[PDB]
This record gives sequence, C-alpha cells and structure tokens, in this order.
Amino acid sequence: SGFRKMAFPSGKVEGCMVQVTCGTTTLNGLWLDDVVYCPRHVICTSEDMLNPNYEDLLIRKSNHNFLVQAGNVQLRVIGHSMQNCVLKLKVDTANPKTPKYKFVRIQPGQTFSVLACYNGSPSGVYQCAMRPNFTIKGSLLNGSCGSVGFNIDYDCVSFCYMHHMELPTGVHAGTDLEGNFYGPFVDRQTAQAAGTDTTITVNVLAWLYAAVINGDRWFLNRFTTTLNDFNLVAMKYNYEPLTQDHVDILGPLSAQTGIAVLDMCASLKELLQNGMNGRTILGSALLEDEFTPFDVVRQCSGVTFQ
Amino acid sequence: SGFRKMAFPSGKVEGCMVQVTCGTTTLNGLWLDDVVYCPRHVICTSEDMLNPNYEDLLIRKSNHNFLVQAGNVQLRVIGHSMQNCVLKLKVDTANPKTPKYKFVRIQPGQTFSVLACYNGSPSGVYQCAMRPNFTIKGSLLNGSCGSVGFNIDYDCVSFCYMHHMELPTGVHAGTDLEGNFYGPFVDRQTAQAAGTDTTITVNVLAWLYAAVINGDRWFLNRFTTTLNDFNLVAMKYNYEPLTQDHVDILGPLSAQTGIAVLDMCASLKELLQNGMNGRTILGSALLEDEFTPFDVVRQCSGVTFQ
Ligand SMILES: *C(=N)[C@H](C[C@@H]1CCNC1=O)NC(=O)[C@@H]1[C@@H]2[C@H](CN1C(=O)[C@@H](NC(=O)C(F)(F)F)C(C)(C)C)C2(C)C
Ligand SMILES: *C(=N)[C@H](C[C@@H]1CCNC1=O)NC(=O)[C@@H]1[C@@H]2[C@H](CN1C(=O)[C@@H](NC(=O)C(F)(F)F)C(C)(C)C)C2(C)C
Repeated sequence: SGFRKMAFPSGKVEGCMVQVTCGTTTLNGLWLDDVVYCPRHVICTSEDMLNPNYEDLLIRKSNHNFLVQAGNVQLRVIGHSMQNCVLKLKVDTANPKTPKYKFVRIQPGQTFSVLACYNGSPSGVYQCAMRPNFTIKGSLLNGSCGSVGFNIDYDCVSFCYMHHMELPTGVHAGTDLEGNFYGPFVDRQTAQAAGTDTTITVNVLAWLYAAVINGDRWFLNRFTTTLNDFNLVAMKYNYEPLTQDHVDILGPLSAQTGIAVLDMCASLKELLQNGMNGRTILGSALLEDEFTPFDVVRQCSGVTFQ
Repeated sequence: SGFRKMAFPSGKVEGCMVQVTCGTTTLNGLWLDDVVYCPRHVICTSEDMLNPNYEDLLIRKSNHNFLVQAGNVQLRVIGHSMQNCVLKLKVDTANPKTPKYKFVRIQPGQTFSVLACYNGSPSGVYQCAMRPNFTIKGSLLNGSCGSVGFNIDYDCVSFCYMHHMELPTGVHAGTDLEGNFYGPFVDRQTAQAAGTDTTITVNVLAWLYAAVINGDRWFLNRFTTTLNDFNLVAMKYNYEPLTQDHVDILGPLSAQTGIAVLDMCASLKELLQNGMNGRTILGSALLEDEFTPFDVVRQCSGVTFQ
C-alpha cells in the first residue's frame, strides 16, 4: 500500500552520461553506442547565447575542439553534426553500457523521469510530466543542460527529453532527442514565456483511482454524468478536455476498482466545485495531475524492469 | 531553479539486488561482496508468520535450501547465519558490482531513497524520511521485503534501511542492515500499530529555506522569537522540538539566504497559527517536513555522485 511520486530506476541512464566541453562551456552529454548527444549551445560563449548563429558557430569547430569525458577517460571525437537544437558527436569508442534504447517524442500529460546531472555526473532522479503548455516543472540548475528524461519498458530505455533552458516562473523547456523543442521555444537567451498552463484531467482521474486502490474513498459520491456535463465544468476550471480515448485508457483502472470512469468524473466534478474542504487525498491537499494511468498501474501492481 | 522531492540515483544499489527463495517464499536480497542480506521471514511459510520461532525454523534449513538468483545466474550458497531480523547468506561469488558501502542506522527526521524491488528487480526509487514514530511513508507491496533504503556520499552507498512489513494506515517498518528494527516492532503478523506521528520541525524550516532560495517569500514576516516562544507553540501543534544542534545545522542555509534561523522560526510560528490561507509554498498546499537541511543544500547547489 501507499502512493509516492516514483522515479524510474536510473542505472541504465547513468551509464550513458558524459561531460562535453567546448572552450569555456561545459554541459552533459548522452553517450549511446558511438555517438554523444548534447545541446548545441555548448558551442556558444556566454555572449553568443544572446543571439547565436549556430551554423556559423559550428563551421569554426573541428573534432578536436570537443572534449568528451566519460569518468576518467577522454573519448576521441571523430565526427560532428548538428540536428536541429542538438549536437551529435561521433567517437571512436562504443559505450559498452549502452542499453537497448529508442528515441520518442511524448505527448502533453505524459510523464517521465529526469536524471539531473552536472559535469556528466548524476545528482538525482525525479518524476516529471510534459505540461500542456510544453514545459516541465523541474529542479534544474546551471550546468544541467544535457540531462535527459526517459521511460523504461522492460529492458528498454525510451529517451524523450533533453534539457536546454529555464523559463520565467522557474519552469523548464527542452527538446526530444532529435533536437526538436517541445513547444514554441528556441535555444536563445531572449525574453520568452510559457503559455498559461492547464490541469491534465485524465491524470487527475488516474490519481483518484490510485486513491481508491489505497483506501482513500471519501470523495466518492453517488452520481454519474455525461462526458459533456463534466467537460463543460472542466473548461471553466481550466482543466484539459477528457476524450473517449482517455476513457478507453482509464479502462483497466475502472475495471480494477469497480468505478465507472463517468462516476469518477462525477466525483471530480463535485470536488472542483465544492473544494476539498481541508481534507487530503493520498496525503496531498491538492488535486494531483502528474500520474498517468499507466504510472498508477505500474506503481500499484509492482511492475519491474530488467 | 525549482524544487522537487529528489531521489538518489539508484544504479549502484540496482547492481546489488537479487532474489532469494526459500521453499514457497520469495523476496529481495542485497548482494554485497560475497554475502546476501535479506529479511529472515523468507524462511517462513504463510502460517509460520503468525507466530514464528525463527531460530527453530532456521535449524531445519541447510545451504542448498536457499535459491539466490542474480539475473539469470544462481549463486551457490555456502553459509548462512541469522543476525537479529536479517538473514545473511554467504555465496561463493563476490558481487563484482559491489560499490564502496557502509551500514548505518539513521535518526528520526533523516531522509533516504528507497529502491522498491520485486523478485530481485527494481520497480522505482523515491525519497523517504524516517518518521519520528519510526515508520516510513512508503509505497510498497507484497514481495517488496528486502528492498533497502540508502544515501550516497560521493562514491559511497550508506545502507540504512531494509524493508520488512506494512502497518495499519499503510505505513512501513523495517530494520537497519544489522537486522535491528527501527521502533518497537517485531517481524510477526500480529496486531501492531505505530505511535502517533509528529512533524519534523528542522525539516520544515529547511524546506522554508529552499522556498526562499527559489523565490517563494510571501510567508516571511518581520518578527523574531526565542527558541522557547517557538517550541512552546510547536508542542501544541504536534511539532518536534527544535534544538540548538538543529540551529547549528541550519546555519549554512541561514548564511546563504540572509535569514537568521530564529526569524524563520518566527515566520513558521505565524504560519502554523494563521494557516496558509489557501496559498502554496513551492507549489505545495501543506508544510513539508521530509527534506533535511543537507537535502536542500544538495538539491539547490547541484551536488553529484561518482
Ligand atoms: C544549461 N546548462 C542551462 C540550464 C538553465 C540554467 C539555470 N536553470 C536552467 O535550467 N541552460 C541555459 O542557461 C539556457 C541557454 C541560454 C540561456 N538559458 C536559460 O535557460 C536562460 N533562460 C532564457 O533565456 C529564457 F527566458 F529564454 F528562457 C536563463 C535566463 C539563464 C534561465 C540558452 C542557449 C537558451
Ligand atoms: C514483504 N515482502 C512484505 C511486505 C508487505 C506486504 C504488503 N505491504 C508490505 O509492505 N512483508 C509482510 O508481509 C510482513 C511479514 C509478515 C506479515 N507482514 C505484514 O506486513 C503484515 N503486517 C502486520 O502483520 C502488522 F500489522 F504487524 F504490521 C500485513 C498484514 C501482511 C501487511 C511478517 C513476517 C511480519
């Protein structure tokens, strides 16, 4: 029993982290097979970053200009290219700790674990959601660029995020592992801001199913509602719309706990309207929207990884 | 910027996890050097567990009765002993992934990461505090016994917790790595309950310093107070007493943020009395007591591990 914001075990990703230095600038890289991936602004001075021309900056660089350190081993760089906002460095040594892996681009509301690194070394791991405005509520500092976000499926690491920048209000933005930003941001130090954020409704419901699984049931009322009556109320409270795909996805939890997805929607409808009245669900005094249905199932049924 | 409940990177501990089967009963073991440690109730049937005589149960067992599986390798058991509530199994192969490590017993209020495992495989990692009543608010299921809690210091894993049981209200109890329970519990299925829990005051203050570091400052008032005026109020609200050792420990954060420890106590005094008035500190609608001062410093200054 019990419900925590759980991270994926990080060991597979730890074996892939390296430090990448170009001149004065140092950040983290991901070493997979014989390629190191990192954010392209490693090739910028602090001044370049206000208004960089990356293609121009990269012409001036040759392979020996990139210092890649894996522990106390320097990896010899034998090629380099740029793919959108990530730099790819080919090295003459294949990382022997490379796990089976894929590159994926995730959807808003999906979760992943971030392995926060500095100088190629891990500082910690935590669970994050891609927010509907395409930010993540991270804990990331100077030097953390190149830290990656990931899921594990059995023995396979799906890398979905590489960290690039912090935005106003202390939220974070980055790219998929092809260098393509989540959201309309660019890797340049100029005034930018996230769109107004919104609550991931399918995740709140999944969290409510987890509460039921763990014996938190005071918020259950005796009502149903159609998808229309609920989504109408949700729009006003700035809640993302709930689709029938979401209902289908919530299915396994609905069948497990004996509560139809629409009955949970009825219960949540009341909660939003009437407030929690000083009580807590799973020890939180706020509706929680950063657990996907599969996160709840993986947590509550003990799913492991190899 | 940003503040998350962060776990230690788990890779070092992952390399130590194995599965230990005795007859029908299976749970997790920790393989360090040529010894596997696990909870001693692996030698119990379900019926034995209501009222076990462990010494009696263990006489009946020889080395070949313990199936230890490390991945797809069976480790040959060549010795076994019992040390309080943990069983130690000597195997003929030293774990080549054994990190530098120590066994420590932690104090109430101290934090650690739990690597939750089933069948010798990791399911996830999360941060936990030893509660003042000697429980932990875990997320742990059937088969999770043998999962361990730990800290990392540079390159050294300090193992502080081995998981044994769940108590009423869905909280968890276990031993240090010498088999000695935290708190007055015993490894037997009979009615037991945790003492009434209490809020770890030095941790709340450390969390308030983290909020200040990250720009959350609305709860700061213009008052001081002596340690007596505050601790008197705290007793009523069921807050652990704040000692001068705690003040000395809070020192680095006090000097970093420019707020004397007593001024933070003044601010917290008001918070408890007047409530948060529907606002959130670091995005939480509740005072948070599961970050030690060193957790805040390690998170906010980017401390890594090798
Ligand atoms: C990579 N190591 C850092 C990580 C930052 C640093 C502080 N917290 C983080 O997450 N990435 C950067 O510093 C990027 C980078 C230039 C500047 N930058 C920023 O994150 C800046 N943000 C912005 O300029 C804004 F508003 F656009 F988001 C900063 C003010 C330093 C937070 C480049 C190349 C975008
Ligand atoms: C080890 N794999 C399990 C982990 C438990 C199972 C469900 N959640 C957990 O954390 N450990 C046990 O099942 C231990 C073990 C016998 C029974 N037990 C319990 O945790 C039981 N608790 C108690 O009996 C009580 F009240 F004393 F805490 C149970 C009712 C199954 C939760 C032994 C040998 C103590």
